[PDB]
Amino acid sequence: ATVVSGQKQDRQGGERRRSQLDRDQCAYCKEKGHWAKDCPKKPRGPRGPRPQTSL
Amino acid sequence: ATVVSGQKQDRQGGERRRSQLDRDQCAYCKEKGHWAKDCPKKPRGPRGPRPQTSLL
RNA sequence: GGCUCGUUGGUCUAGGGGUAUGAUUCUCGCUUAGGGUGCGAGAGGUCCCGGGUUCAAAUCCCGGACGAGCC
Ligand SMILES: [Zn+2]
Ligand SMILES: [Zn+2]
Repeated sequence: ATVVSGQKQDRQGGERRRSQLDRDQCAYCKEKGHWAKDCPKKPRGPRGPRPQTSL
Repeated sequence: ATVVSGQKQDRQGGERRRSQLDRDQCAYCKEKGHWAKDCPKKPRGPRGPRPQTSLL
């Protein structure tokens, strides 16, 4: 015995997989210097306002 | 119905920066009898001292 | 090595039917000889992936290593 007990979720229902990335790389195309929010692969339109974020 | 996922604790980190300190030795200069907050080398403690030097 | 499916993004956290919270960090200021350290701001999610079930079940039930197919 070690006078201590408890548990952990063992990530059985809490783990995933994602390709090689960093906080200076894009999750959509894997390039460096930007993020998916600015990815050059995207059509960058059309867009506009919505009540859910403007009212 | 019941569920369980372990029997003992786990860790995902630790520390060593505390360097086995004693609350009688300054972390700023290593001298004994005071703390950094009262170091005689600080510009605003324990009594606002100032260093000196020469060139002649 | 190429082609096809790319937007998984703090990290951690128990989760027995419904948006998060807490632990900690990172960035800036104060020192820059501080690890007895702190405080405010900036950075945190419709919280494993797919199929089945009544309005709804992260452990509702089932499969499941670090992906798969073709050249
Ligand atoms: Zn991109
Ligand atoms: Zn000192």
